[PDB]
Amino acid sequence: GSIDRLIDRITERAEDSGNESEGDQEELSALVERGHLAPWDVDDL
Repeated sequence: GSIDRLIDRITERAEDSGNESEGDQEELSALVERGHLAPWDVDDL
């Protein structure tokens, strides 16, 4: 997902702290780019 993770940088603002603040777009995107739904926890990478 070269383009999938691309958003990660566009939404990084979320994982930059957690996600519960701007998790509007990634709400579904993070579901694609990421399957662990733990971009902040990153406990599955």
